[PDB]
Order: sequence, then structure tokens, then C-alpha cells
Amino acid sequence: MMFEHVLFLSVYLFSIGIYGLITSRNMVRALICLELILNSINLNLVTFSDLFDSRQLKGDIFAIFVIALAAAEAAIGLSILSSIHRNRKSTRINQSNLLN
Amino acid sequence: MDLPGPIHEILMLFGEFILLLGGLGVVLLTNPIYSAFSLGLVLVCISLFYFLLNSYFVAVAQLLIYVGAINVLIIFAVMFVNGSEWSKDKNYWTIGDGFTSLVCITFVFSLMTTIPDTSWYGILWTTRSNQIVEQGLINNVQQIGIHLATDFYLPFELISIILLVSLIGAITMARQ
Amino acid sequence: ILGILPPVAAIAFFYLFVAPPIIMNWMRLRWFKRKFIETYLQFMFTYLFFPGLMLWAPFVNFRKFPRDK
Amino acid sequence: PMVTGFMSYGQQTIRATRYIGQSFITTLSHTNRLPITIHYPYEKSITPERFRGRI
Amino acid sequence: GRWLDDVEKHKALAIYPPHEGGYEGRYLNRLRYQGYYFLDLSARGLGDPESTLTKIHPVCPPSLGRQPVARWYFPPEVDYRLSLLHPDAKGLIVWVYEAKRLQVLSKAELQFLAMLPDLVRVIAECGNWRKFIWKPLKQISG
Amino acid sequence: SKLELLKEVYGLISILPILTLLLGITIEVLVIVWLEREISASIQQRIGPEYAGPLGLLQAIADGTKLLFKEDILPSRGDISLFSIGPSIAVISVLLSFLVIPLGYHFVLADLSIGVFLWIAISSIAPIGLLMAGYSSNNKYSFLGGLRAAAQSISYEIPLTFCVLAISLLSNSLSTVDIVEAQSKYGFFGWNIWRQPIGFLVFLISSLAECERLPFDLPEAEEELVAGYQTEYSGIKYGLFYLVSYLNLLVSSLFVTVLYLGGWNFSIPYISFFDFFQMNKAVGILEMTMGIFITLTKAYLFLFISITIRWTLPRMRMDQLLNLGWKFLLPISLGNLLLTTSFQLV
Amino acid sequence: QWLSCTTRHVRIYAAYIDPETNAFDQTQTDKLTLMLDPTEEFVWTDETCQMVYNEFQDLVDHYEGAPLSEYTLRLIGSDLEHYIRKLLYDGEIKYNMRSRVLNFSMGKPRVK
Amino acid sequence: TVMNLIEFPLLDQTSSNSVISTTLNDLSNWSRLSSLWPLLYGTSCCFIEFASLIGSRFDFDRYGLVPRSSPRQADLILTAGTVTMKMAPSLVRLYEQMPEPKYVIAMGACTITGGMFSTDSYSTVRGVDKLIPVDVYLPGCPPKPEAVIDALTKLRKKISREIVEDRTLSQNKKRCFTTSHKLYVRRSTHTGTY
Amino acid sequence: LHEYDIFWTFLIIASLIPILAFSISGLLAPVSEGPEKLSSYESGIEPMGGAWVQFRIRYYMFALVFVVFDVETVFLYPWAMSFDVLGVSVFIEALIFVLILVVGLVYAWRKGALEW
Repeated sequence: MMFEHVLFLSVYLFSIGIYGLITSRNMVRALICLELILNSINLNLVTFSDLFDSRQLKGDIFAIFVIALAAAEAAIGLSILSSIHRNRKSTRINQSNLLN
Repeated sequence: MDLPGPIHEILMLFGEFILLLGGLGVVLLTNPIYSAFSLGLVLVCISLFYFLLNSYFVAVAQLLIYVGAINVLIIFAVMFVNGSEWSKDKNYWTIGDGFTSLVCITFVFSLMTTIPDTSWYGILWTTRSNQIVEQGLINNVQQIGIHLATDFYLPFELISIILLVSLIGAITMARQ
Repeated sequence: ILGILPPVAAIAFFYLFVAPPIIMNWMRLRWFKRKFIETYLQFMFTYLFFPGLMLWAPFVNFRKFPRDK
Repeated sequence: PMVTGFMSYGQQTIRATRYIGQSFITTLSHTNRLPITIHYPYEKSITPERFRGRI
Repeated sequence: GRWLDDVEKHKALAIYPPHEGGYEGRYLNRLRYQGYYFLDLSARGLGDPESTLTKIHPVCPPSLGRQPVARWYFPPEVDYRLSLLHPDAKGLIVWVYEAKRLQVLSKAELQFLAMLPDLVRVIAECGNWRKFIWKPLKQISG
Repeated sequence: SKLELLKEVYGLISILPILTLLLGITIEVLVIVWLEREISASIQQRIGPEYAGPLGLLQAIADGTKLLFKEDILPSRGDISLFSIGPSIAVISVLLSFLVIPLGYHFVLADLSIGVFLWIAISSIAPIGLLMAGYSSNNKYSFLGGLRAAAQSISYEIPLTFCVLAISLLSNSLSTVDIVEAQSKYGFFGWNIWRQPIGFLVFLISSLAECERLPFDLPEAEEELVAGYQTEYSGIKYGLFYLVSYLNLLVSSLFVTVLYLGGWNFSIPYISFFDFFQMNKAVGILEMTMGIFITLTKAYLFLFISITIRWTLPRMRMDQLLNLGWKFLLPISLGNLLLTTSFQLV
Repeated sequence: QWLSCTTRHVRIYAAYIDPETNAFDQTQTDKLTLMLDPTEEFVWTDETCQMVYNEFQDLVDHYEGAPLSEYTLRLIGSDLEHYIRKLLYDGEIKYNMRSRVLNFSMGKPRVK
Repeated sequence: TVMNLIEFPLLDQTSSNSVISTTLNDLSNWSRLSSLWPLLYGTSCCFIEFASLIGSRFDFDRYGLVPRSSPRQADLILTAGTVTMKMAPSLVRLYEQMPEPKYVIAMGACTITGGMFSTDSYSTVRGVDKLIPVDVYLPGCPPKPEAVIDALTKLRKKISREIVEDRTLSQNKKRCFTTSHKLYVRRSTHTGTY
Repeated sequence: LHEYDIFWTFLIIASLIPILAFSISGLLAPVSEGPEKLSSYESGIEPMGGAWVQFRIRYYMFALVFVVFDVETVFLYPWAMSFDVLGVSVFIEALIFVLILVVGLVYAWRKGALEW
């Protein structure tokens, strides 16, 4: 059930990754769930590049690039978090709607 | 290379059941540090999923660049969000909890019924020349080693300036 | 197959018999007046004959030894 | 500039080494010295003729 | 019971252990399951030991700088400890740890503490050779 | 028939050699703690742990057994949710690293062409466990006491990587056995520590702080608050932390000697130990014990070097440690690679 | 905070701790609980401690008008350290009688 | 006509244990006594020579005495130096916050009685056992730097005098009483500002 | 890259090791210590209370620069493995790669980021 049971867990993570995103209240939790979604897509990707495409790996390289960009985004978002917590002394996300 | 035998599905189900509880801990627990530690658990148990399938690099790297740098960075970040212990009791927040737990389940149902109609074990037979080469004599750190630089030249040349720009932006933003 | 026991037995017993009670004598004879690398001599051996060095380490037994019948 | 750094990066390391290796080969005669410190409890210290114990 | 080989019969003995005690406690552990119950004394300090094992002897308390005569008239520690002992008890196992107007607890005093076993199972204490030995102190006594 | 699986019930795995490695590493922990408590506190001092038999050969396991009971306390704030979870990650991060470490001619536990890479990846998981443990409680002297170490550890893996890569590019491999293969050519001329001493310096200086040396600068000065995030950890908890520390020390020594020195090579090349006699008869156990011999001594040398250095320098404060790890080791640990590129260009 | 006179066999805790664990070591310090000699220096039968429990109101309600300072804590512990001495000097209570060191803070028994 | 008699031994103390289940705890307590660690504490007129116990005059570290500066870890603490009324309300916290195999002792004749502080002064505490239950009392002000090692050797036997059933005499109960107050609170006095 | 079965057995064994040790400790342990047990140590003051002890302002920059400079290594490894296998083009490509981040580190050094 290798090729079949893992994909059955991709969605069962991806979905959760979205839900925690929407119902998130603090910035760090939203970023965590974002990273979780990216890892879900990564996992949905890799298995495809193990059943087939073994002559020239086309998924593992793409997985590497996805992880690199995930790290970059997780750096930039937290950097923005620093400045927002500097401006206002609380990072409650859903209590800032002064741009509407 | 290959796997032991019928011990495979045992570890498969074990890791799946661990990862489900991990994700539920990520999304349910209110204390953010517990959430981050459960996220680390999720990521190590998915690195083990990567390692089970005979893809070695994209497993150990994923374990080094995420279960390391990113998690300790997020731990440092949670030292800046004060005020925890919000409400509880069966969708603590507003009815938005129910609306999400509805639409997400619709999304699930859709994809989770789309998937078990494609004969993956039949989509593997139609490609019996892709994974039939192995270049003649190669191991799986040289496969990536070369096929990253022989045809994936442009994105590899590109990612570096993205990293540099992200560094510069992060330092200029985080610093007051 | 017949006369194989004396060779593999004598050397394996010497491997764990004579060194254990004599490492404690070579270390008790000099402990504070040694040279720069002298402590390197018997310390390494502290592993090699270890099959018996632990058998004469403080493990040395003081059972009541039921006497001759 | 950097030429001053390209000249002083060896100087900092050479000072570090001239101190570290010097102290190392000096304490060499200490790690394998030939002093014998206090022996076991069966080797109490000598007592001259002016002290006070049990009256 | 290797101690039992020289305690129930003799009722008079001295322990000659190495001067560390890290090998003798196992012996004392075994003698709680017959009727022997511990009484450690550290004999140094008391006068004629008779009145310390049979008679009501006034033990002068550590004085507080003042208060002329004040002695609480302390009791002995044999018959009362028997009264607390159950009728199911073989002997009073006692340890004269410091066997090595006061009265020097000399070997005559140990002979006179070797009669209460006969007429408390007392064992003298004195450090000795690396091997834990025991020896009847009565023959050493005099 | 063959209803479910004939030969695949449980008879495909044996757990003998793993337990042998466990026994060996525990015995070596005893040996190294004996080394410390008998050399560090005996340079100009009295003998070490005497009175535990002839010498302290039983003292180590005696301390282990004492720590075994010690009534684990489990303080109130924070609980089994993260307390027992803390040191488990710490101990596993260094225990699993024993996989790819070789010991002699054909004694590796797994070829694992991604070996040293796996070691580097598993070396950067401990800080997670350290932060978890130090935060498993609530009070200070453990929160910041663990935060300091978890932070400063992060400031050093980059030199570790840029010194391991400066050897992987020399041996053209990532499995330890092939590394020592590319090093058994000239006996000791071909040893990488002479070919790349600039990398060995960085690796050695980084190894100190990487295995928490020193975590406290002075026998009286604490581990920068009152203790190194192991205050409430009383029994087997502090025992496991003592272990993981000594095991980080051991793995670092073994890796530096298996990388920069001949792994199980003699001072004369390893293949040359057979040709000059024209025949061999029973070289099996000889070469096995001699691989345990000629290898463990090289790492013993570094154990002794670290023991000596322990009493020669005041370990810096975490106001200078970051400066040294970032603005000093990083430039040279990059430049050595920039050099070895053109050096290996041929 | 929880600044109590925690002397031997006299621990007048200025904070609510009468669970197995107070869960904060103080429980906001609103009850002023007390535990009696955890070292088991004296074995307790309920009736013997009932007089102490009754006179606890005599010490907390009859003669208390000063704020929450350890001054009052010594004011309590003083008579607490002698109520037990009286209860023993008339033979109603006795010592540990266990496998501990069996120390004698008030010295060995007497003959009256 | 005895005053303050001792309670009766309630149990008959009649049992027998197997050697294969007794020698385990026997050697366990042997290790527990032969691997003890000090806990750092020292104040006043009966302390300083403790430092000399780490050098070439006296070396108690020869027996594995690892000096730990933390309550929750170590098990052996020396109440060296004469203790006063204060520094005690935080001292006993140490004894309360370490594992149960403590078996604490005393050190300094001014800590068993308060010798040279016993004429009239509202600071010094009369002995230590009126604060913490310890086992051995050590004389001397300053305490004889060798007598402490001899008393350690003495106490080294009490642990060896323990059996498998003895590992139940450290379990506790709760005489937790339900009594409230009616008085006025006092704000913190130790305000940390300059 | 043939049989990681030893790896899996070592994983399960070394993961059972800590829980085994904890359980073995728990079996032969004392059911005791009902004392205060709500305060940690090296604080004989019986203190309690406090928060906002972060100083994340300094160490956060270190964490960020490390997280960014780490990705270099997992890209260098496939290159460090494939030097002789391929020609010398990968040499120039990886030189450009590493030099980009060398410039980045120079920038992070000049403008104050790596501080006390």
C-alpha cells in the first residue's frame, strides 16, 4: 500500500493545513500552518518521483527547491513579525482591520 | 535497493497514525510552544516517510533544513507573542470554526474521492522506460548531484540571489 | 578438530588472566612520578585484555565460599 | 580597510597560538609532574607540640 | 548465617573490619530477622558501665553555663528496652562501637559487659586488617 | 500453501551486534569518565576516584546505579507532556549517530553512502531537545540556562559543514569507509590533517563548544545561571544528560580522527601491512582488534588534548563566543574551501 | 509572597496548600494552611491533635490583630513549640519510633 | 516512674526475604553510599576548612565526592558555618527540594549547639536539628578537617544497614488542616530598586 | 545504499532505549515526595512570578542569518559529490553560487547585524 496509502494522507494533511490557517489567531500559528501546507505538497510530490522518473529525478530536485523557498518565506515572515510587534505591542491578527 | 518485506505496511500505518495526532496537536492546542514542538514531531515523522521510500537526500536534507533551522527560528519567534490560554470547549472561537470544519471536509471529500478512482498501480505499468535506465552505474547521491547541474542550471543559478535578497530584507526589517 | 582446544584455550585464558592482577600493580607502583606519556602505556591495555580486566576490577568477589565437604 | 585585516588576521592567530602553545608546553610539566599530594586517610599529617584537642 | 556461626553460641565477640565500614553492614542486615534488634552505643563517655546497663544512673545533661546541680537522673537501657521488646525476641544485639569520675572501659569492663549476654548479645568494635574478621574479645580481655 | 508469509514472520533481523555496540559504548563512557576524574583532578592533586575498589573502574557504573533511583521529582509547572520528552531527543540525537561510524577493516554497520551527511544532520537536532528541556520547567536558571546553549550551538554547525565538505571534496565520497580509503595511500603523508590543517583547526576548535566544552568556565562558576538547564533533572535525567554530553565528545573525537587521520590505517599504509610478508594465515582477529586499537588511540589523543585544554583557557562568555564563532571561524572555514577547490582542480 | 516560618515541626504556611500539590506553591495565598511535622518526629492519633486543632482558633482568632507579617508567625510558633512540649511533659504524646536517626531535640527520657 | 517513655514497636518485625531479591538493593545502597555528592553551602566561623578538603592537605574528592551547587541534584549538604535566625527560612528549602536518599549530617560545634554564640543574642539558632533532621553532629569551631572525613566514614555504614523493605520509610502522608485567617495583607517590603 | 534494515532496527532499538530506561526507573522507584514540589531550584528565596524575559532582539538576528546561510550546504553537497564526475563547469557555477552568499555575509558584517 506504499504508492496508495501515502497520497491518502496528503489531503488528510493539506486540508488540516488550510484549516489551521483560517482559524489561526496569532501570527506564529498562521505561519506554522503555512509551513505545514508546504510540507504537505512536498510529500504529495516526492512519492510521484519514486514510483516513476528514476532515470533523471524530476521531483526530488523540485522538493529541494520547495524546501529552500519555504525556509526563505519562513525567515521573511518572522522578520515582518519583529517589526509589527515593534510598532504595536501585540500581534493579535484578527484585531487589525484598519485597512478595509 | 529495496525494503525488508511485509514489515513495510506496519511502519506505514504506524507513521500515519503518529502524523495524524501530530497534525491535530499542531492545529488544536492553544499554547503555541506545544504547537511548535508538535510541528517538529510532524516534520521528523514525515522525514521518516521520505526515508522509507528509497529517496535518501530529500529525506536527510529535509530533516536538516527544517527539523533544525526553521524550528529553532520559530521557537525564538514564539518568545515574542504574549498572552495565551484562550477559550475552549468544542469550537472555542465563533461559528467560523464550524464553517471551516465544513468547507475543509467538503474539500477532503472531493479530493479523497477523486484519488481512489485512478489506478496508480496501472499508471506505473504504462511508464516502464522512465524508471528503467539508472544511467548504467550510479548511486543516489550522484543522480541528484549531476542531474541538478546538467539540466537544472538556471534555477540553481537563480535561487542564490533569492537567498541573498531575503537575507538583506530580513536584516533591514527585523532591525529597528 | 581434536587438538584445536589447547591452542584456542591457552591464549584466550592468558588474554584475561595475567594482565588483570598486574595492571593494578603497575599503576600502584607509579602514579605521581610518571613521565609525559608513561600513563599512556597501561591505560590503553586497560581495554585490550578487558575480557578479564573487569573480572579483576573491583568486581573481585568476596563470596562466603562454601568450604570443603 | 581589508589589507590591514589581511595583515592582522595572521597576527591575531599567531598571538593566540604563541600564548596557547606556550601555556600548553608549560603546563605539560604540570599534567605529568612529579609531585605526590595528600595520601589516603591512613596518612594523617604530622602534629608539632602546640595545638589543642580534647581537654 | 556466617555471623550466626559466632553470635548465638558465643554471645561475646569483637568485629575486626577494615577501617572503612563499607563491607560490614550486610552482616548487620541479616540479624534483624531472628529476634535481634539493634542498639548502637559508641561506648565512649559513660562511667562504670554496670550502672549504664543495669542501674538508674544520673546522666548529667550538657550544661548551659549556669544552673548548679541539675541532672535529670536518666534510666538504664536494658530492662526498659526489654519491656518494649516483644516476648518473641531471641537476644538484644548491641554494638560497643568505642571499645578501642569516669571509669576506663578497659577489658575488665568488657568482661563485665560479657556477663549481661550470659546473666544482651554485645559485640565490640575495633578496626583491623583489610579482611573482615571476628574474634572472641573475652580471651583478648586480660 | 503460503497463506500470509512463510519465511517472513520474524526471522529476518538479529539484535546481537546492536546490543554489542551498546555494551561497548557504555564501557567506553565508563573509560572516558575515569579518564576525566583521574587526570583532570590529578595534574597537581591527589588520585581520582579511589576507594571504589582498587581504582574507580567500578566508580563510574556505581554513579550510574546511584543516579538510577534518585527519586525523579517531575516539578509542577510543566509535566510529562514535555519533561520526559526532553532528554529523549537529546539521547537519540547522539545515539543514532553511531550507525555510520566505522571501527576497523570491514567493521562498518551500514555502508550508507550518505553517512557523514546523516551525521551532520543528526548533530543539529540536539538544540531542539535542549530548548525543550530548558523550557519544560517554568523558572529561570533553566529557561535562559538552556536558551544560551541552544543559541550558541547554532552559531557553529556552519564551520562544521565547511570543514566536512573540505574533506568530502578530497575523498570524493560521503561514506566514512571511502574517506579512510582515500587516506590509506601514503601511511601518514596522505593523511588529510596534513593536507588540510586549516580545516582541522576549525573543526577542533568548534568541536569544543559543539559538545558543550566548556558549559561552565570554572569549577566554582556555574553554567552561566546556576547550572546548565539540568537543575531540576535529578536522577536518570541528569544521568542521560551526562551521557549525551560524553557521547557528543566521543562522536566528535571519533569523527575528527576518522576524517583527518587514517581511520584504521597504521603509520604505514593499510594495504601494505599484508604485502611485505608474502602470506597471511590468521589475520582476521588480529586486524579486527588492531582496527579497534589503532583507531581508538587516535581519538584518545584528542580526548587527552581536550582534557588538558580544559585547564589552560578561561572559556569565553556568550558575548565573545558568538563573535568568535561568526566573524572568525566562518571566513577562514570558507577560504579553506575556496583554496581546496583549485587545489583539487587537477 | 509565601514568606512563612518553616521551622522544624512548625510550618505555619502563609499560603493555601492542602492538596497533594498546591499547583502553584501558594494557591494565591488565601487560606494560610499548616502541615504538622512531615518528618514524623511524633506519631499522631487524631484525639491528641484535636486539642491543638481547637487551640488553633485561640491562636488565629483570639489574639490576632496585626497584618500578615512573620511577626505574627513567630507569635504563633512560640506557643506552638511549647504546646507540644507540654503535651509530652505529661506523657500524652511520644517520639518517632521508626527507622530514622531518632534524634532527641528535648533530650532522652527522664524519671520524672 | 519513667518520664516521656518511648512508643512500643507496633510490628512484630518477623519476616524473611530471598537473597536474589535482597542483594540487589544491598549493592544498590552500597553504590548509593559509595557515590555520594556534596551540596555547596557555607557561611561563617565553621566553614572555611571545607575548601581545604579539595586540595593537597585534605582530599575527600578521592572518594568521588562531586560537589554539586544545586539542591535538586545532590544529596549531601554540610551546614558549615554558624547559622543564625535568618538564612534558615531559605535553608530548609534545600532539604525540602532534593531526592529522598539525603541522609544529611551536621558540621561545626556551633551548629549542633551554637557554642560561641550562646550567651545572649537574638540571631543565632540553638543547634540545627531544631530546624532540619540530620544524622551526625560534628564538633569543632573550626571543625577538625579530618574529623569530617571520619564522620563521613561513620555515616557510610548506616546506608549499608538498609534492606529492600526499608525503601518504604520515605513515603509521606498529609496532615493537611483546613483553617483560614481573618487578617490584613502586607505588601512586599523587599522592593528591588535603587 | 543497499540495506538500511540495520538502520531501521537501530532506530527502533535506540528509540525504545529512553522509554525503557524511564520505565525501569519508574518500576523500582519511591512513591513519595508529596512535599511542596512546585518550585524548581537554585532559588532559596521561594520566589514566584515574572515574565517578559526575552532579549530576543539580539539572538533573533543570529537565528535569521543562520537560517538563511544554511541552505548553501544542502546545495553544495550534490555539487561537492559531482565534481570529478562532471567537468569543470559545475566548478564555476558553484563558485558563482558561493560568492553570492559571500557578498551577502560581507553585507551582514558591515551593517551591524552580528553584534554582542
